[PDB]
Order: sequence, then structure tokens, then C-alpha cells
Amino acid sequence: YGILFKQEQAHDDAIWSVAWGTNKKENSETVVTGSLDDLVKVWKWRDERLDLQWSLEGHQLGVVSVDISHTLPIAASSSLDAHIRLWDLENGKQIKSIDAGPVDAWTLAFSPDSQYLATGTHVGKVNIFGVESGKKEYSLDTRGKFILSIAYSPDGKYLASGAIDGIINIFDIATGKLLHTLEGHAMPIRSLTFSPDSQLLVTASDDGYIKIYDVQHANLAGTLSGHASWVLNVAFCPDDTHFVSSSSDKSVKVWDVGTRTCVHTFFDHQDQVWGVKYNGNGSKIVSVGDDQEIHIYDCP
Amino acid sequence: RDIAKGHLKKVTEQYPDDVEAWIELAQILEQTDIQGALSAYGTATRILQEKVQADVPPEILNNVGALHFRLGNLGEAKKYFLASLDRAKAEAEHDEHYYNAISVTTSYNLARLYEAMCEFHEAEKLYKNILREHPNYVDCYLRLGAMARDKGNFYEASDWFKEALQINQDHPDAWSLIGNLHLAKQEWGPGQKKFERILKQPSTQSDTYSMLALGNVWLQTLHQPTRDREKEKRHQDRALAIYKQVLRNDAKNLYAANGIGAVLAHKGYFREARDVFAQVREATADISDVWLNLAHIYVEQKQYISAVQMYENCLRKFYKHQNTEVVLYLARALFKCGKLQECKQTLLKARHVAPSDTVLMFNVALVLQRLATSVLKDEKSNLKEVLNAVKELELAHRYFSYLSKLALAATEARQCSDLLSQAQYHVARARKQDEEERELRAKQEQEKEL
Amino acid sequence: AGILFEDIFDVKDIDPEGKKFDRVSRLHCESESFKMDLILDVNIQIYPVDLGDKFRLVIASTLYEDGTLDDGEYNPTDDRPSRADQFEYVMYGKVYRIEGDETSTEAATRLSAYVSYGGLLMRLQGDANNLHGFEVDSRVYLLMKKLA
Repeated sequence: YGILFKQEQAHDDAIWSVAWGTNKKENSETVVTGSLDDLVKVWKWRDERLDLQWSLEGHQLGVVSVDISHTLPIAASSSLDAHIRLWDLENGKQIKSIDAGPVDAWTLAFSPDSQYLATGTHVGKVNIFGVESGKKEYSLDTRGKFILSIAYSPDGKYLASGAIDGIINIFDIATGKLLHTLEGHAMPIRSLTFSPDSQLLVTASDDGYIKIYDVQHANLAGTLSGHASWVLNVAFCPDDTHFVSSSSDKSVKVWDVGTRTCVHTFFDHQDQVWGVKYNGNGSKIVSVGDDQEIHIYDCP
Repeated sequence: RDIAKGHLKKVTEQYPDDVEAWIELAQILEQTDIQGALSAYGTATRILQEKVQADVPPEILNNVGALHFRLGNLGEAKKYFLASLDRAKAEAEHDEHYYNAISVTTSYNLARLYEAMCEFHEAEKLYKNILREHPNYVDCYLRLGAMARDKGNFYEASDWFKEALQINQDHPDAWSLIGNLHLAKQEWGPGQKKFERILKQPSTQSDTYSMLALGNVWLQTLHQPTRDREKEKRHQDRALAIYKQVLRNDAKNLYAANGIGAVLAHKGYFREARDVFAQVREATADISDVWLNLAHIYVEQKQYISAVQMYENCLRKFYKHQNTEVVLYLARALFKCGKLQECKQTLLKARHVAPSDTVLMFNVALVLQRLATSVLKDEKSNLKEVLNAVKELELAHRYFSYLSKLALAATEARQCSDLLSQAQYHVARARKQDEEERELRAKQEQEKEL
Repeated sequence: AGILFEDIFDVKDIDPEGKKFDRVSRLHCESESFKMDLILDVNIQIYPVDLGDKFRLVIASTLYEDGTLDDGEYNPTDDRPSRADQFEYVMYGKVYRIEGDETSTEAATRLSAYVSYGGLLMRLQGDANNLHGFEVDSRVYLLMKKLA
């Protein structure tokens, strides 16, 4: 565990999000980043270094979230102007633009089959758009406040939604039914994700903890003492061995959940780290933050 | 204690192996001094380990552990606390420690480290062990209540404060914690009740928090539209009198001087209050209230550059933690004179908060930033930035659709149609200038061919 | 009033390459508020100073709050409210050089004012927004004050 390569001046402004695929369908070499300078940049990771593939210029405000399809070589990005843009990563061209305005659109997530695109809104609902046309197929109403984070299971079973008042909602994506409502957080939850077998939900919230819930019977599976500050992004390695976390205290930590011990802590960022993701092979960690850098950490 | 430190320096100048003098210096530092005693924490330490090789008493190990906890060497401090239980035999191994002083105070100290490192389970276990050794020491219950409050469970913190009050009814610390919990929830009635319960016997640095909270509850209504009615009752003169009575006793608590400066700033005496903001500025640092008061004084004086520099210093020394409302307080001071000629870089800074937050609140300020872009797009007549700014103007009108739901809607309802009607011919002006520049570049290419 | 610069500085170091003159020493110091650098020549005999000490500078254009900009002439007797009465160490000089981070196209981000108080040199090195009112060949007063 160490730093393999640092890409300085990857953006002229702060980087808010990063995404990396899981399968070998031309997203296990592709970085997609969204930054403050209104750009979406696609990078090619190959031959132990990071190279620029596309500079996609369609947004007029800062990109708050990027995500890559795990079934198609396409990406989607959402920005603060509530304009969602789908990018074809084989020509670097704009597929479609969903004007979900005026401000009512937020962080995106692809389903593993890449049929549905989930996002949260200011009403307190989870809108489910069709990826095939960019039209809202349905909505999920779990009333309350603003949904900050949403995440699919990587086997096509459940959808998880995290709100700003700490409300987690677990949905069946075959009928649209609300299955579970979890409240162990009075604080905003800025990142959550399901395990690569859909057994664990690891939630990163603005309280200094990393909390693990079982989403098969809706109880507290455990509490990992995370950082001393707001944990901003958690991500599983796609073989379910370790998971990485990043926080606003300028720290990245790789956690072994079987012994509940931190195996390595990276201080290479001198700014708040907003995005982390594992490699599709699981041997690399990509991380971005407010330091204008894309850090690649190696894994054995 | 000045003469005591002089006698200690004389004893250290007459013999460098004074174990009693080093123990006295370590105790006098651990009880009072933090800033200056730390190098003396070296001075007692380096000889004292030379004593610790000779014999392992729990007092010297506990003093080294407390000195390491106060210096910030939490690892060696925890190691000395563990050595006080494992290597100091006199604590509980084959002897008895008076009042449970040796272990349980150690059971406090590393447990406070358990508070520090987010080791909540170990700190809870240490507090439970301290409670099991003796049912008293309500301060461990107060630390448990503060830990429960840090989790977002202030009801559990209030319950732990009630358990501490069950340990000791006349305890100003638990009453101050309940008063702060009420004041955080806007509970000035219960806060005044807790201050009356505290103020029966107590005073002097445990009542001055209550006077400061009364002045703060007056200032909280001074910053609101009810301040006219409070202006009818003259609450500011009462707050000024309370601040004068608090400042007559204290000489190192700069919060009372900052409150008096704020109370002077809220009236017409602000030109002197900034000078009070000078005096607290002459005081010690690591206080965001002083920089915030200087920024507020600059914003009241319309000197936005110095207020922006003070806000930048406050964010540089405080932005590590929950200060996500200070960016909006920085951005609010850029439109206090109808100013829109200094909100060009503010357009990226005001929307630069994080990838996880709400943006419905400050939309008005966002409109007041985009209007500044709507100032520049009419002046610059170069194409490939005009029509993009017109699209951003339509986006600003979509934010005006939320700004309507109040005379700012009456202003921007004129400005929307006015800026669209200006853009109607300004885009044709921009395309005309594009044609003229292409004519010029074609003429230059023709000259090069010639 | 007229105040060119106003800050609290803290002696990070005293004259590093030994001392060259036996009465006056080049002290180096940083800033808390504005985070800029100062190099300054004070004489040690009438105004001693140690490492780690902390003091406040008011670089000003005149010694009067009225803002009159009187002379370069020395009158021992003047019954006027002076700015120097509040301060311990006071000098007087002319700023002779301004150096910048500028280039051909862009403006300057950082500035470096160099001023000689009768032979005693000073470099004030910060950013162009704070080093604003300094103009070359302008007379200037120093106004130090030592604070505990």
C-alpha cells in the first residue's frame, strides 16, 4: 500500500467527484472526474500512468457527481444547474441532456444492468430516470428532506437512499416498493454503498463514524470508528475484502473490516478528499479532492 | 507561586537531582500551566525518568502521564498511565491507593484520550470502570453527556447531566451544560432558570457564563426584526451594564470584552468598539470571535477588502470543521451597498462549498452574483461568451422563479425582462463584431499572401 | 489618518550570518494576520529585542491623525497630537525600491517594498493588495511597539 502516481494540474479548479467501473467492458481503464471548472474530464489509466482521454465541455456550473455505467461504455454527470448529461465514451460526444431544472437534480447512480439512473431531489424523493431515453420513468416518495446520496446494489436487487436528516430508505427495484426505513443518523449522510454481494450497507455520515447496517433484516450490523471528521466517500473493493474511506480532515484510510483495523493511512492530499473508488481489478485506488490532483494508490 | 517557582529554580540551581522539586514543578504545572510549563514538562521529565529507573512510584509515572496528556504526546501519556497501573505496584497490585486517586484519575485521563481520538467504546469502558471503583465523580458523567451530545443525541446528554445532578445537586457545571443545551435549542427561559439555580450560591467564572448568555440572548434578538420592540425596552443598555459588571471582575476572559465590543458595534458607538476590537485583537489568538468581530466591523464600515481578508483568515484557521455558514456570511457582506462590481470571483466561491449540501437557501445571493455577470456580458462585445451568459441569465431567471416566493422580487421582475430585451440586440451586436474581426483577419491573411 | 500598513509580527529569527555591526541587527520576522515577511534593521542599544518576541508595526505617512503631510523638517517643539506618543520605537525613511511578481502580460501578485531609514534597511514582502499605497521616493515613518 502506497502512492503509485500523482496527477497534478488534472483540473484548473477543485475536483468534486470521481468514478471508475467494475467490469471489463471498457470502464476498467477509464477515469471520469467532475470538477469546479464546469468540465467533465475522462482520463485513460494505462502503463502505470494517467493520460487524458477527453475533456467534455457541456456544463455551465460545477459538476457535483459523475458515474460510469457498468454495462455500457457511457457515463453521466450532474451539475449544480440541474442539467444531467450523458456522454458516449467511445467518441467523446454528448448523448443527451436532461434539463431537470431549475435546481431539482442531484447526485446520480447507474444500476448494474444500466437500465435505470437514480437521483435525489429537493422535494425529498428519489427520481428514477430511464437510461434508454432520459425520461423520468418513476419516482419514489419517502417524505422528508433533501436526498444527498443514492446507491444501487451491484447485483440488481436493492436501492439505498441517504437523506440530509439521516433517513435511509431501502427499495425493491422490481416493483418500486419501499422495503425499509433506517434512522441511526441525525446527521447528513454524504455517501453510502452496498457490498459486492448485497449483504452490507456501509454508510458515511457527517458525525465521525462509518456505520454498517444489514439490509436483509434492518438492524445495526456494526459501527466502525472512522475519521475524527466528516467521512465524505466510502467505496468497496470489488472482491469484498477491504474498503476505502476519505474525510475532510485531509486523510484517506484503507480499512480491513475483518479485523476492524486501519491498514494504511494516506496524507498525500493536503486538502479535503471528496471522491474515492477502487479499481475494477481491485489493485488500484483513485482519489480526488480540492487539491486539483488525482491520486492513484497501489494495492497488493 | 511566582516565589515558589523562584525557590524551585534556586533548588534546581543548588542541586540538579531534587526529586521533590521536580515532582513539585510537575504538579504545579499539571494543575495550572499549559502554555509555558511544557518546556518545564521536559525539565521535570528528563530527570524523573532517571528516578523511574531507580524505583517505580505511581505518583511520578502519573505526573509524567498527565504532562504528556497536556503537552499533546497522547501515546507516551497513555503508556505512562498504563505503567501507573502495571509498573506502579503501590496503586492496586499489592497495596492500596488513597481515594482511588492512582487508577481512576488515570481512568479519567486516557479516557479523555478516548474522548480525543474518537475511541468512544474505550472511553465509555473507562468511565464505567471509574463509576465501578466509586459511585461519585459526576464529572465522568459530564464527559459521558458531552460524548452523547457529540453523537447528535442531546437528549442522552441531558440525561447524563441529570445523572450528574443526581450525583451532586448543587453543581454549576451540569447546570451550565443544561443551560448551553437549552440555549442551543433557543430555550432562554430554561436557560435563565438554570442560571438562577446556579446563581444561588455560585458566582465568579461560573456565573459569568450566565451573564454572557443573557447578553447573547439579548444580542440574538438584536440581530432580528424584533429588535425594534427590544429597542423599545432598552435591552442593549442592560446588556452593556451586564458586560461592564462582567468585565469589572475578569482580566483574561476576552469573550466579555468581545461581547462589549459587539454591543458597542450594534449602536452608534461602533467607531470605538472596533478599538475594543483592537484591544481583544492585542490579546491571545486561536479565537475566531476576534476575527469575526473585526470582519463585522469592516463590513459595517463598508471596507469589504479587510472584512474579506478577516473572513479568509477565520476560514484558514477554522474551516476544518462545521463552518459552512461562514461562507454565506462572507458572501452577504459583498452586497451591503448595492455592490455588484466585486462579486465576480464570488460567483465561484459562494457556490464552492461541497459536493453534498443544499443550495435552495442562498439563491437570492446567487441571483445577485449572476446579475454581475449580466453587467459584464453587455459590455464585452466578443462572441462565444455573450450567448452563454444569456443562457446563464435564463438560469438566473429560473432562480428568480424561486426568489419570488419582499421587494427583491419587484427589482428582479424588472431586471429579467430588461436584461432579456437588452440581450435581444446585444447578441446581434456580438455577431456583428465577430464579422468585423473575421474581416480583419482575412485582410491580414491577404497581406501575408501579397 | 493615513496608515500604509498595520500588523503584528513575531521574531522568527535574528541575524543569521552572524552580526556585521555591533549596534544594529537584521531581525527577520513573519506575520500572524497577513502572513507576510519582514526584514528590519533596528539598533540594539536603545531598543533591545530578543528571539521569539512579538511586536506591532504601523507604517504610516504622517505622525498626525489630522493627515497634514507636513515636512521632512525636524521641529523639536510642536504642540500637536502625535501618533508617535503611543509607540516605543519610531524611525523615518524613504522607500527606495518596489519589486514585484509581475510579468509581461499579467499584473503582480506579490510585492517587496525596500526602504532605508537613514541607512537602516527594511524589506516588507507580502502580496500586492496589502502593499498598496507604497510609492517610490515617498517619505515614511516606522512606528514599532513591543507588546507582551
